[PDB]
Amino acid sequence: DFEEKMILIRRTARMQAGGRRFRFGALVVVGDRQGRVGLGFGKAPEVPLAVQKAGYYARRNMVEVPLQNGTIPHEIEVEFGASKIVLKPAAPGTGVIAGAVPRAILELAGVTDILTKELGSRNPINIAYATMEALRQLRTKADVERLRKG
RNA sequence: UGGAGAGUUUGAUCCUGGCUCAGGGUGAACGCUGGCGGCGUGCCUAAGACAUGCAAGUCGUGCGGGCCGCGGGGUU
Ligand SMILES: [K+]
Ligand SMILES: [K+]
Ligand SMILES: [Mg+2]
Ligand SMILES: [Mg+2]
Ligand SMILES: [Mg+2]
Ligand SMILES: [Mg+2]
Ligand SMILES: [Mg+2]
Ligand SMILES: [Mg+2]
Ligand SMILES: [Mg+2]
Ligand SMILES: [Mg+2]
Ligand SMILES: [Mg+2]
Ligand SMILES: [Mg+2]
Ligand SMILES: [Mg+2]
Ligand SMILES: [Mg+2]
Ligand SMILES: [Mg+2]
Ligand SMILES: [Mg+2]
Ligand SMILES: [Mg+2]
Ligand SMILES: [Mg+2]
Ligand SMILES: [Mg+2]
Ligand SMILES: [Mg+2]
Ligand SMILES: [Mg+2]
Ligand SMILES: [Mg+2]
Repeated sequence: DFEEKMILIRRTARMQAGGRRFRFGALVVVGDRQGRVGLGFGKAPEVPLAVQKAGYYARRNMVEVPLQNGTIPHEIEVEFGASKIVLKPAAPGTGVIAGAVPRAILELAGVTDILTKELGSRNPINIAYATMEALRQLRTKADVERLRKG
């Protein structure tokens, strides 16, 4: 019912009297490939707990994507921190052309053909957040004419 | 009908930032190896120096001759 894929898993370290102590963080995307996505970043002393916590947080933070024949309705451009994401719709038969993070996020959203570009900072966390905000700032023609009813 | 990034400054982080890699290309060369054919291509350097052969001539339907040879005439 819900597909789950991890973006990256890292081990951070805090200093304490005696040495360094490690804590694992993990990004996880969840999607039904029908138009709903979810991104989560979980931290835990061990890797499996971090993955499970990231899955929970991802399922808690969902985004409804307005797919239009497997692609996006309009080109977007989002700056999250120093990381820029550029999305652009593509005709079918093109495929998803993106970095690892945006490819995973868009594939779990149900996108089949899209053109992307990462600019500025290539940080996977910030790129993921920028892609999520990009999918969140998507508007359909129905939404546009709904905002201009008056 | 068109756009993917990654490694690397830190104990860990974010940023700035350079370096490097994955791609495509060549009138290429070098190493190891090397079976066939078709089509292309082959002094990028000394516009340095060149043996040798060929590469620009052709018209007797423009004209008069030389040399070699033959035939027929004027003459017993
Ligand atoms: K901003
Ligand atoms: K690192
Ligand atoms: Mg929406
Ligand atoms: Mg900025
Ligand atoms: Mg940069
Ligand atoms: Mg177009
Ligand atoms: Mg068109
Ligand atoms: Mg860099
Ligand atoms: Mg320093
Ligand atoms: Mg170090
Ligand atoms: Mg420090
Ligand atoms: Mg190359
Ligand atoms: Mg190459
Ligand atoms: Mg040989
Ligand atoms: Mg050879
Ligand atoms: Mg040949
Ligand atoms: Mg030849
Ligand atoms: Mg030359
Ligand atoms: Mg050249
Ligand atoms: Mg004439
Ligand atoms: Mg003569
Ligand atoms: Mg005679």
